[PDB]
Amino acid sequence: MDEIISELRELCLNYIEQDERLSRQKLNFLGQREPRMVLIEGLKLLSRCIEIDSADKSGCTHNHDDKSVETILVESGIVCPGLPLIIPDGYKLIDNSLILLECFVRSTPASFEKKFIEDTNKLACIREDLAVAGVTLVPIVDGRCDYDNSFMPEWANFKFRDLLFKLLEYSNQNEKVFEESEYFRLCESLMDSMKILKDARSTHNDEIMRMCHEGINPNMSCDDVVFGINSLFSRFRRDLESGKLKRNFQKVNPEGLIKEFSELYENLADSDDILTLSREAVESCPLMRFITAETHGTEYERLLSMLNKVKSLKLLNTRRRQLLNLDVLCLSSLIKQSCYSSVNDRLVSFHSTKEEFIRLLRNRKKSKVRASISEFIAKIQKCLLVVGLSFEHYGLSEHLEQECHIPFTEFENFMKIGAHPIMYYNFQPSTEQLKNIQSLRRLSSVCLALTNSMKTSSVCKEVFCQVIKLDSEEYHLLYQKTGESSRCYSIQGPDGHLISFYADPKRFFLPIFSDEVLYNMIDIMISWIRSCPDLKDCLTDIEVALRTLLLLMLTNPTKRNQKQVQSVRYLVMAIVSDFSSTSLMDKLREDLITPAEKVVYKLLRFLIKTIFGTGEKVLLSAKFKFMLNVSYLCHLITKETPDRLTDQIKCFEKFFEPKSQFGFFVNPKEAITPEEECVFYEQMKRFTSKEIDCQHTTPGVNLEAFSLMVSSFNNGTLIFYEYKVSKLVSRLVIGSKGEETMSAALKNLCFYSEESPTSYTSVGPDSGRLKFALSYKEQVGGNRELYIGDLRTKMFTRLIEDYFESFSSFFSGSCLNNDKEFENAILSMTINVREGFLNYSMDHSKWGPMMCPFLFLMFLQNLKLGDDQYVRSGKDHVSTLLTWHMHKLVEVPFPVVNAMMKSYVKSKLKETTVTERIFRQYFEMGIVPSHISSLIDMGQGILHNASDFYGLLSERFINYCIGVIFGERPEAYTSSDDQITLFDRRLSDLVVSDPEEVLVLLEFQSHLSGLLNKFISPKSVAGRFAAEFKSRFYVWGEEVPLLTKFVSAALHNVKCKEPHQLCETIDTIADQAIANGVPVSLVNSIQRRTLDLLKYANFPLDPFLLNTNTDVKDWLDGSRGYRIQRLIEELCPNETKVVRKLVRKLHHKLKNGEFNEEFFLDLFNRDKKEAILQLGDLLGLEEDLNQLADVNWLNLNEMFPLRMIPSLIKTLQNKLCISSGFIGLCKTLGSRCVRNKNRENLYIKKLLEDLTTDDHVTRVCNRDGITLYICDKQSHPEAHRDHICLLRPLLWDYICISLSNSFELGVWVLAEPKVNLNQVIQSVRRLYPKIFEDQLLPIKFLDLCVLIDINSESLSLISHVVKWKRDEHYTVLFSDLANSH
Amino acid sequence: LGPLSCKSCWQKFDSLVRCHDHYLCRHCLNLLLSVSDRCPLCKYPLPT
Ligand SMILES: [Mn+2]
Ligand SMILES: [Zn+2]
Ligand SMILES: [Zn+2]
Repeated sequence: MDEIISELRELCLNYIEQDERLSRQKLNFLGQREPRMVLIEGLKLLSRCIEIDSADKSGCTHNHDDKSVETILVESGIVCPGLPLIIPDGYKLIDNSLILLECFVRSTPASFEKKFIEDTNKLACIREDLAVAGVTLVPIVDGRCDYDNSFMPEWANFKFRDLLFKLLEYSNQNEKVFEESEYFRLCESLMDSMKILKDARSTHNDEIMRMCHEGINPNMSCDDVVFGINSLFSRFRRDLESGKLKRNFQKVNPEGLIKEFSELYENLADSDDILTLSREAVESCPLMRFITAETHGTEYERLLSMLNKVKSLKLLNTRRRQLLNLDVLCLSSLIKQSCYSSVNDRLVSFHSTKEEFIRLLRNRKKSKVRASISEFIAKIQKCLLVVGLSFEHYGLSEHLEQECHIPFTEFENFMKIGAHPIMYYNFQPSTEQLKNIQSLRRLSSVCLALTNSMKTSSVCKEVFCQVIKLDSEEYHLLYQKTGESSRCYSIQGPDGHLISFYADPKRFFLPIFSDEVLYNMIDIMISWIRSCPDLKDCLTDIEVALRTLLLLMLTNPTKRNQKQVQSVRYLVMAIVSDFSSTSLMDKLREDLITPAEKVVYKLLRFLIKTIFGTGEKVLLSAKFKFMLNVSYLCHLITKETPDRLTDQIKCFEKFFEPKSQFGFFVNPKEAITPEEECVFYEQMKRFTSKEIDCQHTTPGVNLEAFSLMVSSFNNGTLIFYEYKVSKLVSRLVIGSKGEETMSAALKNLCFYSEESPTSYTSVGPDSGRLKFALSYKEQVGGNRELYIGDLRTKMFTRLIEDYFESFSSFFSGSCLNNDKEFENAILSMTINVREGFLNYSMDHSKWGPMMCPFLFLMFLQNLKLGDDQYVRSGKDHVSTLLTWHMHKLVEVPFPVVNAMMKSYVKSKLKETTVTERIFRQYFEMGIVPSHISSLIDMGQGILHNASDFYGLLSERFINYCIGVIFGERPEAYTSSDDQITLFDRRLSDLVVSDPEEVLVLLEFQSHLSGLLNKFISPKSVAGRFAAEFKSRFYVWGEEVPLLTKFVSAALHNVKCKEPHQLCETIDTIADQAIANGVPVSLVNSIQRRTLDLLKYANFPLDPFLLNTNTDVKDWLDGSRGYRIQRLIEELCPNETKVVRKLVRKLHHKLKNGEFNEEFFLDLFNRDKKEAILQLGDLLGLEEDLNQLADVNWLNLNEMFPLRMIPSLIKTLQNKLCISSGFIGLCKTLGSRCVRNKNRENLYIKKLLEDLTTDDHVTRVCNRDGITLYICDKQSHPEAHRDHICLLRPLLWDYICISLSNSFELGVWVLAEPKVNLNQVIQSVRRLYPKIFEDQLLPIKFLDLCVLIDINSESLSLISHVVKWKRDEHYTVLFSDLANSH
Repeated sequence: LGPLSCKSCWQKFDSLVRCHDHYLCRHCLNLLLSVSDRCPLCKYPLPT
């Protein structure tokens, strides 16, 4: 009883630190006896201990007296009336800032994250008030996963907490009982199916658990199911000749399909037939392709770099004028003693001024101040001020060059300088294909529309003239708006030539260097189709058409041009196929505007008539390959979502359409009101009442076939001015959308965690009701839905999505994440296709909104799995997390509701209203929607494993219905959205013997699926010759390569990172490509493009940047190590020749009985470069200092990484827009990025000029500058500034690699031309970095390889196989395996 | 051989002639042999 109290009394003053702030509470605690008082005092003490400890540790003075924020501001004498009332744990007041500290200790990760976000928002709310008050906030939180502190040792706090724990149960025995606040105290702060919660389930989990058993008969016999099936068919087939529809499934006549395609859009696209007409119309469609095919024909240009470099520091309209006199002056001492666009003296900012607004800004800015003497007061003072940004941050040599031009000015000369040069169609030659120069002009009219987001604010002749370089002669741009939005551009040449158009820069990155890769892609393709029947003059016609198509797609990129050319895969796979949905041609028709988007259609139809025309089925494999690749040609457009709001409205619409036709119940409450119960009554009643002739697309499952499925599984037979007003009147949402989204008050931040699971009803776990929120993902064709919820709900969902995963791991048909199953699926599909049996490559439609958690609940609470205490419970946790999901609450996104309210008020104050807008009208006549909750949800990707489980079993049942009726069991597969069905021989001889019966089979397999929730899409086929399981097509035998799928992916994703990693992503994606049939000569050109990008950023090309640009198909059997070693074995051709027999000797005498630790001593990393010399002397023969000292490459991250602790350590630590990334990588990598031995910052220019010019250093290039061909022993006035310390020898970095490459991939890597846990352990085998690599956790030669990997911090060779997944099966050409080294 | 149709008509159940690795018709063979010498499919010289 009181013994624990006495123990606490003797512990507090005798084992805890005695501080003044602690003493006040300690006396009160030890002086009280009543158990409730003892507990509250002890809790307060334990709270204040952590409070003061964390406050002192952060340096923030603790708020002992509970002073408010306004109190904190006023105690220093500052009056700030009006601020939210908060009590930070610690506070630091300085002259012009404020620091507020919040601390809290949580055990469960979920509540910890919730408290973290809550406190961050609470601190950030008053940011603007602090800013306008003249101060600023320093954000800081203290989230500690323990109660350790200065004032108490570990054992003291442990025993103290345990004593309060025991006293808490002792009090709980007495009348001190607390309902669930006791639970928060005791069980919180002291996964895998927490059953510790109570059970408040009553009179609602009886309706829900009753509808799942009313009507179903889940135990029918093994021959009362056959007699059930044979009375479900033949009650369909007898109602097919007059009743419902002819199966949606019709045979294919290829000519019929082609004519039906040709007759599409019988409005305006009307059969423009001849080629020459089509090309003549193409070469005039947009305004751009009307230039791209047109057949036309440094003292300055560096003063600008200086005048521009000192501009980012300041920006003012009173400036930028005398910043332009400095430039107009220079354009009077270079033509007078002798570009310029006619009114322009190109100013600093890519700006373009007029030579008459200058030379008139002065003479008022000057007359305001002896006019001739009035100059050289600002034309010299300005020079001195600009040179004031001198060697400050290394003001380079450009300072004395201008001291000659600028003072060379006068007023007898400045009264006519702009008065001297006072001079203020090309048609579409259409012969120009098979000509590089017509794409080699897009590749430079984009690089001058792309550089163009890289302008700045800069607040007629105000037009941001970029420059279009090209061979010699150059033409401009002219526009008026910067940033990344749209603007109306121009072009200028020597004549005017206003070729206006309207584009967006972000869409135009693909052709930025790529003139020899596109023109070779579209030249490989036409080497597939040297098909006989075409040898007549159609090959040139096809080539011109295909070229004029790629030009149109690149020049006029837009969403319609993507969806269109994407759809041409289904049509071709139907022309080669053998059955096809009747409603196909409504799945190809878009709406077309913008005559480019029509000529694309005309080209497509012409191409299809030409290839798939007469004489067909003589080479059909090659034409199929050609055309599927032309279908994938749609990746050349970027996937970057045209608009934001007009692509959020669309995703909400695609969510909310089916709910319109089923039921929705806007904005439920936290406690399910009777109306919600009534609406769920009605929906669960409609869901399970779908008669045997259904409306064929509506959600429902029929309780007469469903009974058969479940009862056949339980039984053992199936196993093994206007703007402002019109916006303020639409600012009424504030008047409508509320729809809202004693306890130890102080100690809430303390030990006691406020929110946590307790008694859980059937609706929600008592913390909330599984809230969510939706946003769109980004894809090529259409934007997929995405559901994202807070972390606690993301933790509950994992239990269901894991239980079902393991449960379906027992059954062997699904392939979603069972990767090993995919290989078997591929093997079986290939064996099938090789022979000619049908493949009903189906693809289900509306798999998101037509599946409901109610359905999995029905399917689970009816199965009869095994014994109790492990199965009888457990499933009573999935079957009560699913009930939670059934009542989820997605949230109508704020932009969408704002837009709908705006539209409503506009229309009402002042039709074509879509369905999901009339509902907004109904409700905004009353209350605005904010949350939608309905049965048919299956958040797309949330339960993407439960859905796979259900799909797998349903497909295992329907392929039994078909087996018992027709006589054959066809196997199947699944991914949770796609499928396949490989009918066997007996049902494939029938398609040639009788098609009218296999038509019924495909009519019925799509009718049962209707009687369940599975609706087959019109895009399915059944072909005796292709396949498409998860986008891996097949022809008879081999597989369609999809070249254009991988080229379009390598060319994108040049992400803003350190270039030594940007050039690692690409060296992965290139092996990804060569896995399939992208020929090697194209991969080289992709790599050359990437290097040209970097070289345009002005980044020195050190020999480890990007792989060899001379490759054998040797991307087999080589890691990233072999590419780089084969590079450095060609960059220094004959030095490498000894350092590759020294390594042979080293490997000879390291593996059996020598080295293994003393190699590390000779690795000598402790000191400087004579290790190569001593190691050559150790076991070899003459090796001069020439190999060692001479070859040396400049290395930017030699001492510290370059800004924006080894590598493999960071990677293991990592196991616990795209055209606005480049426009930034070209900005950081030019400024102060490299770092010195003292945390200093330099430029790459000041450092890359001295290493070649201002020393006895020889630096000539071989396409990549291997600077300082000597650095003789680095015997030198070393460490000049950095350019000598910062460059490491080459022929050593070759040794460590050409050894690491020799245990990892073989011994041949020297002759004359596994996983995370392991790596952590053999990093542990030297324990110095473990102090940093351990606390973040909450074989034969591997030691050598990991050791050589740690030092070489640029390069992979172990940390590769544990960072990027390689591939297993390669298909490679046979004209690349003959040219091998 | 393996399957039973022109590896290139993708049709024509059975009347074809044997290549080195696939089947080809009377036809099929004419319209290829009139353009080139190799079997553009099996990378071998066509039959005669
Ligand atoms: Mn599919
Ligand atoms: Zn044939
Ligand atoms: Zn052949």
